[PDB]
Amino acid sequence: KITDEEELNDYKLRKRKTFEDNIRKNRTVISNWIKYAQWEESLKEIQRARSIYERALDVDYRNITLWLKYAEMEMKNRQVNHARNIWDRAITTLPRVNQFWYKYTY
RNA sequence: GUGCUCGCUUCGGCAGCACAUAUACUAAAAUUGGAACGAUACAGAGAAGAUUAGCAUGGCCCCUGCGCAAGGAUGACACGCAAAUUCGUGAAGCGUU
Ligand SMILES: [Mg+2]
Ligand SMILES: [Mg+2]
Ligand SMILES: [Mg+2]
Repeated sequence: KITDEEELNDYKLRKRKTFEDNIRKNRTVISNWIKYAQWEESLKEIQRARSIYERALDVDYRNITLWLKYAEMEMKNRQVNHARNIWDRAITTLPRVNQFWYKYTY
């Protein structure tokens, strides 16, 4: 059982160290990136997760589910205009992926 | 500072002219931090039973070496409840238009 925010920040230190180490190990396949972004969005610290998805798109910008998770995080957390920018950049850089167009017109 | 002035004009002073023209990470310091093995306890060396040669691979890990040699335990680390987009059948019971 966790007390006040010192032990909470220690738990966050251990988890972020584990995820950043997994990123340093692999630097490829996005399951580490997505899991670390989901863990950061689950604690309502979504600016960390915005940075995570931007780093992961710097790694691999042609991976369409990464775009889908980043835009559905920004739709889910009521940040409409962020997600709107994300879908516009998505349909600009990947114009043949119909997933982005269907979800953005939806 | 020195020299020259048919300078006052004595050997005292003054005037003029000429040459000579910008050192220093400015400390004999005050400070400010990160650091020496190595001792203290703990700690024990990969490969699916055991005993073991190793060669790699990757990078916000270094050490020895002049080394693009070779060593450092195969130098160490890497060991992960390894889940990424997107579902449908058939009957059976219950309530409903
Ligand atoms: Mg070697
Ligand atoms: Mg050996
Ligand atoms: Mg090696």
